[PDB]
Amino acid sequence: EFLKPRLVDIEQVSSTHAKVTLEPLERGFGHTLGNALRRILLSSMPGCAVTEVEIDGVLHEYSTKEGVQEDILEILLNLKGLAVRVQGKDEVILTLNKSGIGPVTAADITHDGDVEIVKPQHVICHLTDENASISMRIKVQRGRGYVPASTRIHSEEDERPIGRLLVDACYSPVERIAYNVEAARVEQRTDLDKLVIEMETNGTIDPEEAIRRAATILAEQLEAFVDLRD
Amino acid sequence: GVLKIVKVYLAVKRRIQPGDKMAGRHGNKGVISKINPIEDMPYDENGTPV
Repeated sequence: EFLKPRLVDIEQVSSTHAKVTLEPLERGFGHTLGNALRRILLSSMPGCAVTEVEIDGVLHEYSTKEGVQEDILEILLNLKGLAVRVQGKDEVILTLNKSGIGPVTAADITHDGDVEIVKPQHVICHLTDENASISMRIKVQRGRGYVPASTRIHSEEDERPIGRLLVDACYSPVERIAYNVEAARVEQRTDLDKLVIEMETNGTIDPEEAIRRAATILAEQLEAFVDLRD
Repeated sequence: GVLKIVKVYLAVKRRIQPGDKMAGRHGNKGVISKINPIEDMPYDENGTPV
């Protein structure tokens, strides 16, 4: 004698913030599913993040461009945050080329079909000279979790180009996750509960797809776990 | 006695790791013992982890 949870209304308060509710939860599984989902969501959500950057006139992270105010290292740190949605391919090379006085935000990147820049207002740099012009190529990969600069060296594969600027990859779009189990009194039933999962992300994964993917991964692990071949 | 000299400056980026020493302004000290995934850490009712 059991019930099953069906995905019911999925409200989006902001572009980043979403509330996903699961209404027909039997007593006791509110917390179990809340916690399992929270864990998988925070740990395993596949996302995209900037992996490397090539700017022309800069040999190493510590030097400086003429006519800009942020250091190369700070520009890298700003690029780390760039939230980008690639649909089909895994590795995209975006090219940003802008000149003149003005704040160069992420919107100025040359817009390719498969790439969607979620927040065009994200600042990158501030120019200060009429003739100051910066060109660069940002290579963005797909990945899950967190891989630092120093680990990626294992797969070097002839990293010879000194122009290549490695950035630590934060491959994770989910920023925050909380769940609230509240009694979902349906007019003909005694003790049933609703799970309300409130999730805040950088605006890449849609809530439904996140929850579905988490449930998938948990289901696969439980498949492997249930069978016991002694 | 020295014909010539070459000086080379290396810039190493050192990340926090287990075994570094951390302190407060009031005399409280300690060694970083373990780095846990975000999930394991206690979290507030609101969901922000410590």
